[PDB]
Amino acid sequence: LEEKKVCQGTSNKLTQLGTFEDHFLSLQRMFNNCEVVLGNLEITYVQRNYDLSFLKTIQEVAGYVLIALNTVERIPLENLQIIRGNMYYENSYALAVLSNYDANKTGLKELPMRNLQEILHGAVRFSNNPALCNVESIQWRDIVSSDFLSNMSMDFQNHLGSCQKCDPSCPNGSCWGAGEENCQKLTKIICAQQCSGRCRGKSPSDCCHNQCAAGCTGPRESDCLVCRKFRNEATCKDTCPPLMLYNPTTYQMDVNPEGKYSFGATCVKKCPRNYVVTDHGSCVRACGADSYEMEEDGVRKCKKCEGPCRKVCNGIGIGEFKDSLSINATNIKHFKNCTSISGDLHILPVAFRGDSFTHTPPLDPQELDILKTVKEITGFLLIQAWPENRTDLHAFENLEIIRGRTKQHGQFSLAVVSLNITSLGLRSLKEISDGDVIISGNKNLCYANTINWKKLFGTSGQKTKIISNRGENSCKATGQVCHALCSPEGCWGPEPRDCVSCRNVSRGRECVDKCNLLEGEPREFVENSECIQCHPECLPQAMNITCTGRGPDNCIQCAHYIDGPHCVKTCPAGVMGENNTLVWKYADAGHVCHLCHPNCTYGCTGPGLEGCPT
Amino acid sequence: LEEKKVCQGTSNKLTQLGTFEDHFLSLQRMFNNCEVVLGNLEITYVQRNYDLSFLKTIQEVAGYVLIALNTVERIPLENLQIIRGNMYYENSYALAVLSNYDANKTGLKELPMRNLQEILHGAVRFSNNPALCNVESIQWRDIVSSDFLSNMSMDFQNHLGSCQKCDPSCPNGSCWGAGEENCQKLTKIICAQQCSGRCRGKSPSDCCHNQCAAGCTGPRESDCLVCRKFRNEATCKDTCPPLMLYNPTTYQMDVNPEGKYSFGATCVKKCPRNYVVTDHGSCVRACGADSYEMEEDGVRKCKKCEGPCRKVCNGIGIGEFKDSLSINATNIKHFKNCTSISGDLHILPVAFRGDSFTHTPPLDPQELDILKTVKEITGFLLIQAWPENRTDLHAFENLEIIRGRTKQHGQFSLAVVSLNITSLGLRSLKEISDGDVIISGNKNLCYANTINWKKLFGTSGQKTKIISNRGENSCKATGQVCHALCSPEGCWGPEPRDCVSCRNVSRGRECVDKCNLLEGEPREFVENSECIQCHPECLPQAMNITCTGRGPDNCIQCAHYIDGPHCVKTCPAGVMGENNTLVWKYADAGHVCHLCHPNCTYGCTGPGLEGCPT
Amino acid sequence: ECPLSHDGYCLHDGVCMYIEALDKYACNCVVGYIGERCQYRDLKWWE
Amino acid sequence: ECPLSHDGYCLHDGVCMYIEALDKYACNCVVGYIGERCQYRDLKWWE
Repeated sequence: LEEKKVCQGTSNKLTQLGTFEDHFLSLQRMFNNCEVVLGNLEITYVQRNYDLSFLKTIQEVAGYVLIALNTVERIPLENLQIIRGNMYYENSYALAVLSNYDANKTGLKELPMRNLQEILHGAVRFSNNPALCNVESIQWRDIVSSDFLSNMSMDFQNHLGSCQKCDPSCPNGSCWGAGEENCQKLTKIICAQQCSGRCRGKSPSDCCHNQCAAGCTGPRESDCLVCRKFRNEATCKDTCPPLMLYNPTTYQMDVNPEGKYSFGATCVKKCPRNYVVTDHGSCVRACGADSYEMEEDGVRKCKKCEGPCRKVCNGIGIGEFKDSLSINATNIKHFKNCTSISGDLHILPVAFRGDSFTHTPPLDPQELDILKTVKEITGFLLIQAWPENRTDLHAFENLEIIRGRTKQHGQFSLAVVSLNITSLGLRSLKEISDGDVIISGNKNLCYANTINWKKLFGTSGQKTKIISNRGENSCKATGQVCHALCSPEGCWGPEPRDCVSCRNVSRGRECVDKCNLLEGEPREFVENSECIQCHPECLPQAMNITCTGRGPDNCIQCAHYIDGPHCVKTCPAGVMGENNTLVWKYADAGHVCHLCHPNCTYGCTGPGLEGCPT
Repeated sequence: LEEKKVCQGTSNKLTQLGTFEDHFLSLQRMFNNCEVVLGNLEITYVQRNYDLSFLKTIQEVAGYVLIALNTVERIPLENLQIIRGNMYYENSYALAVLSNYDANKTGLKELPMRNLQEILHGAVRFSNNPALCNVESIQWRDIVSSDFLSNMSMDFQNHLGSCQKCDPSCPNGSCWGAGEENCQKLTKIICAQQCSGRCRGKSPSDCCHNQCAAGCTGPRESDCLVCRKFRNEATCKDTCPPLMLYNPTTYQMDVNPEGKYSFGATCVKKCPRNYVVTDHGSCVRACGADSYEMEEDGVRKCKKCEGPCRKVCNGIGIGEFKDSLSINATNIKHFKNCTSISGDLHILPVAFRGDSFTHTPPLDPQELDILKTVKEITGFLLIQAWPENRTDLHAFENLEIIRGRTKQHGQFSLAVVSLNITSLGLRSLKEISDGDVIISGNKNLCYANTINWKKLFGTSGQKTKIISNRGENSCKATGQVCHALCSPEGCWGPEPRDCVSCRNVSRGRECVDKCNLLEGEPREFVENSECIQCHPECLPQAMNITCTGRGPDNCIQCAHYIDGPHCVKTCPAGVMGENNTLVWKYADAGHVCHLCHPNCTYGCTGPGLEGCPT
Repeated sequence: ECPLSHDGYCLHDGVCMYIEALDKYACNCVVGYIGERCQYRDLKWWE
Repeated sequence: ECPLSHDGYCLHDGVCMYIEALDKYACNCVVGYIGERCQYRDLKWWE
C-alpha cells in the first residue's frame, strides 16, 4: 500500500459509547489497521486485560491526542511520529494525559511512545498518573514547538515506585520506559549551531532539510520522514509548484512544465470533479462572496459576479454557525433566500424538542418551508427528525444537486434515518456527485427501492445502504406501488407530480398519457415527447394539429388577422415603432391588414383619405 | 534611498558612431555615473591616451560585455561583479575580448576586473590581443557557470614579459592585475563539500544562501552581494511572495499581508498605472492567447475571451518580426486588420526605398492606408519617414492614446523627427500616458505650440521637446494658424473639425456655443461638454432645464402619460409578462399607468371590471 | 450525577455522568449514538 | 571597402568597412545615427 491507510479519528473527548466492552470494540474497529489519523486520537476508558496491540500502526495525528481515564498496562503507541496539532484540547494542548487511574492507583504503567519526535503545535500535559514511569525524564524542549513553552503543565508523583531505570546508553538517561532501544532518540539539540532545523547526527554536514518534520535519512528533500507541509509523492515541498512562472526577461507569464494543484496538502495534476478549481491552481470548497461557481464543463471555477451577485449561504458548522449544532429556532431566518448552501445542513430532534442547555426555543414545525428555495447543497444532508404530521420532505422539493464537499463521517452524503414519512419527497434530485447515501430505519416509508440511485451518483465507487425500510410485499400487496402513468422505474411516490421519467407526453412536470392535440381548450404540440401549449389565437383544428409550434406564425390557420410572420388578435392600430414613425393598419372583409395612407394620423380604413377624416 | 542609477547600454555590435573623437562622446554620455547596465556594455574604438574614469561605478551588467577593437591601455572595470548574460554576443559568449591591438603589436595592457565573480549565463572569449597581461593564469572554473565549460573558448598570447610578475601572496598565482589586491578571490571551488554555492571562505558555516550570485557576507538571504532572482527591497528571493496563500485545513485562500507584485525581476507593492495586472497580481506587458482588457478603477485587468475576440497585433521586433526592422513591404499585409498593436511601430526610410540586403521590395505609399484602423498602440511610436506628397499623417487618424509599455531609448514614446509634412494628422491623442515626446526636425509645421500636453500626460513628470519646428513667428502671418473659433488648447489642424475638445460644447461631430438648455427645438443636457437630446417624452420646460439624462427616467415632467419610473407615450397594451400573461394598463387622474383586472382580456379603460364594460 | 444545570445537555436519552477528577462533565451515550452530546448517530455500522 | 555584395547595407549614409582582424563587416555611422546599421536618430541629444 503506497498510500497510507487513513482513518477518521474520534471527536468525542469525554463520552462513553455504551458499556466498557462496547467502548473498546467501537474504538477497535475505528482504529484497527490505520496509519494516519485525520482527526483526534481519544484512547479513553480502556480497562485491564484488554488488548491495544492495534495501536502499533498509528504513525501521524492531525489533532490533539487524548489519553485519559483508562486503567490499563502499556499502550503500545510505539510508532507515533508527529502530532500536527491542528486542533487543541482545551484550546492549549496537543497531547494531554489526565487521570489514568482507578480508585486503587493501578493505572497506566508505561507508554512506549519512543518514536514521537515533534509536536508541530500546542503544549503538552501529563497530570495525575500515580503509577507511570520514565515519562518524567524526557526533554519537553526538544519535541514541543519552541513557542508554546509557557503553557507546559507537567506534574506527576510516582509515589508507588516500581519501575526500574533502563540501560544508560542515551542522553542523560532519557528513556521512554525500559530497555535500550526503548529510550529517546532526539534530533534537535545535538544539531550543529548552523543547522536549519532537525538533523541526524552531530556534525555540521548532516543537518536535515528545512521541510522535514521529524528527522531525515539523507540530506536531500526526498529523504524526509514526515513532510512539514505539502507533499508530492516525492520531495516534501513548501508550496506546490505554480502553474505559470514569470520569466522577467519578457514580462509575461510563461507556463510551468511541472505545475500542480494544491489539494489540501498534496500536489495533484487535476482537481476532483466536485471541487472548485481556481486560477491560482488550488482545489477549494468555495470562493469569495464577489463570485459564484460558473460551470465550465467540469472545470467549473468561479469568476467575479457583475452587478448583483448570487446569494451564497453559509451552512451549519462554518463561520458564525459554530456553537450551534442543528437548525435551532434562532438561525432558521438565515436561510430565507439562500438559493445555494455553502456547507451542509443538519436537522436533529433537538430543534423540535428545544435545548435548555443552549437556550433556544423549539422550532415551528411549519417553518421548514423557508428551505424551499434551496437548490444546491455543497456538503451533505443529514435528517434525523421530521414532524409526524407531514408525510414527506415538504421543504426540499426544489433541491437539485448535492455536491458532497464536506461529507458526514467522511462518508454518506445523504442520510435520512429514523423518520416517519410515507413518501420521500425529493422530486428534483438529479445528481449526487460524491459521497454515499443511507435511508433506513423508516417503518412507514416506501418507493425508496424503486429509484435507480446508480444514475444519481456522479463519481464511481459510491454505494448505497437501504435496509429496515417498509418491506417489499407490505408495499406491493397494498396498492402503494409505483404509478402506472410513469416510467418502468424512477418514481418517488403515488401523486403524478413526481416520478422522474415519462413514457408519454408530460405537461412540463406531470407524466400523462395523452395531451391536448385533438381536443381540449388550451391545445398543445409534442416535441421530443414533451408537449407544450400554444397560442389560443390560432384556430382550433378539429381534424388535424391546430398549431405548429409556439410563435404566431405557427398557426395552421390563424383565426385572426395575419401580418406576415405575425398574427395577433387585432392587427396593430397605431403602435409606435422604429425610426420614429407610426404603424397604421385597418380592417376589411378579407381579414388582412396593410399599411394605411400616411395622410391622416388617426389611421385609415381604406384607400387613401376618404375613410379617415382629414 | 534604495534604487541605483541605471543606464540603457549600447546595442551597436561593432559599428563606429563617427570618428574616434565623437565616438568617445557616445561612450561617456551614457556610461557616466552608471550603477547597473540594463542592456549591454561595449567598449570599442577607444584610442590611446583616452581617459576612461567613469567605468568605476559599474557594478552589474544585464547583458554581455564586448571589449574588442580598441587601443587604450587601461580600462578600470574595478567594480564589475556579475554578468547576468541575458543576451549573447555571437550567440555563445557573454564576455568577449578580441583584437585589442593596433598595427605595431601594442594596445590594451591592464584590465582590473578583480571584482568579477560570477557570469550567470554565457561564456568568455579571449583571442588575438598580444598586449594584455596577467589575465592568462586566472582559473576560470570559479566565475563561469557549471555547464558553460566547453563553449568558453580562450587563448592568451602573452609572451612579452613586459608586465611585472604576479604577487606570490594570492591563491595559486591568479591575479587580474598587479598588486596584492588585484587577485582572483575564489568563492566557488574552495569551500566545503556541503556548500550550496557561494561561500565567503571554507568553514562549514561559511556557505551562502543559494540566492546570492557573487558571494555573500553571512548565511542569511538579506546579506547577498548580488542576487540571482527577485528583490523584495531588502532580501533576494526566488519568487515574489504571493498575494494569497492556501490553507490545508479549510481548503480556502488566505490574504497574505506580505503581498508583492512580480514586476519584472523585482517585487513591488503595486503595478504601474499603465500595466495590465494579471489575475495573481503580476505586472505583465499584455495578456496574450485569448483575453481582453478592462479599465476598472484604473487597474487594467484583463478578464477573458468569449465569442469573436479579435486578433491582437504584435509590434516590430518581437514575435516573427526579429529580422525586419520596420514595416517594410513584405509584412504590412499582416497588419491587414490589426486594431490594437501590442508592441511598437517603426517607420524607417528603408521602407519606401527598398534594400537589396533583406530583399524587401519598395513600399507603395498608399499601402499606409491599411493602418487607418489602428485604434491602439501600447508601446512607442517612432515616425521617421513619410511620403513628400502627403500633407500629414493620414493613416493614424485619432490613436486616442499611446500607453508606453516599452519605449524608444527607454525615454521616448512619440517620435516625430525630420518630416517635410505640413500638418500633424493626429486629432484626438486624448490620453498619452508614459514617456516624453520629441516633435522636432519638421521644417514646415505650424500649430504645434498650442497643444497643452499637461492636459494629456497622465503620469507626472513627462515633458515636451517642441523645438525648431517652423518657429511660431509668422505662422499666423502665412495663414497657417488653426481655426479662430474653437477654444484654443488644441487644433492639430487648421479646421474646426479637429480641436482639443470644442469651442464650448458639441453636437456630435460639430462644435457649438451652447447646449439647447431652457430653449431650442430639441431639449438637451450637458455631460463631458456634449449635447444629447432629452427623451421625446420629456415636457419642453420654458423655465428651468428639461432633463438630466437620455432616458425618460430623468425628465422633469412627462409630455403624455407616466408608467412608473419611465415616461411613456401611451400606457402598455399588449406587452409580454410573466406566465405568458399579457399586460394592459390605464391612465388615471395624474396620467399614471395602473394595470388592468386579471380578467379584462381586450384591455380596460378603468380600474377592475367596472372599467372594462361590455 | 450531574446537577440541576445540565438537564437536557445529553441528547437522545443519554445519562449524564460526572468526572470528579478533571471536574468535567461527560455523557454515557446509549449504544448507537456518538458525539460529545450524543447528538449524532453512528451510520458506518448501523442505521 | 566591403565587396559588391553588401551594398545598401549601411542605411542613413554610412560607409561599409571590412574589419580585417575579426573578418566581419560593420558600419561607420555619421553623427546622430546609432544602431547596428545606423537606423535610428539619437533622440535624447538631437532632433
